[PDB]
Amino acid sequence: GDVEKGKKIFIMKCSQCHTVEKGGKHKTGPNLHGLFGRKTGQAPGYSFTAANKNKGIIWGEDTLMEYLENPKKYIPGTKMIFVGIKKKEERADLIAYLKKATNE
Ligand code: MH0
Repeated sequence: GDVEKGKKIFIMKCSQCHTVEKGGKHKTGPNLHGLFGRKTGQAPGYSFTAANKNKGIIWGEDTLMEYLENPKKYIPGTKMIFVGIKKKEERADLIAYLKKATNE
C-alpha cells in the first residue's frame, strides 16, 4: 500500500476520467482536490451528484475501501460509472497514492 505502486492503479483504471493536478482541471470526472478529511457533492466546480455529501462519514482509508468494492451501493446515487475493484491490495495502494497527491 504505497504511492509508487498506487499510481499504477489510478493511471490504469481511473485517470481516463479523473485528475489529481494542483490548481485543478475538469474531465469525465473530478480533480480529487483535497478529497481526504471531508464529504464531497458540493465543490465550486466538482461533484454534482450529492449522496457524496449526505453519506454521514468522510473519505478515508476504510471508507474508500468499501466504496471501491462496489461504488453505486455505498453511494446510492452517483455518476461514478465503475463496477468494483476485486482486490483489497490494489485498493490499498490506490488510497496510499491519493493521500500523497490530493494533500500535496
Ligand atoms: C469515468 C467513467 C469514471 C471512472 C472510470 C472513474 C474511476 C475512478 N473513480 Fe470516480 N467518479 C466520480 C466520483 C468519484 C469519487 C468522489 C469524487 C468527488 O466527489 O469529488 C471518488 C473518490 C472516485 N470517483 C474515485 C475513483 C477511482 C479511484 C477510480 C478508479 C478505480 C464521479 C461522481 C462525481 C459527480 O457527481 O460529478 C464521476 C462522474 C466519476 C467518474 C469516473 N470515475
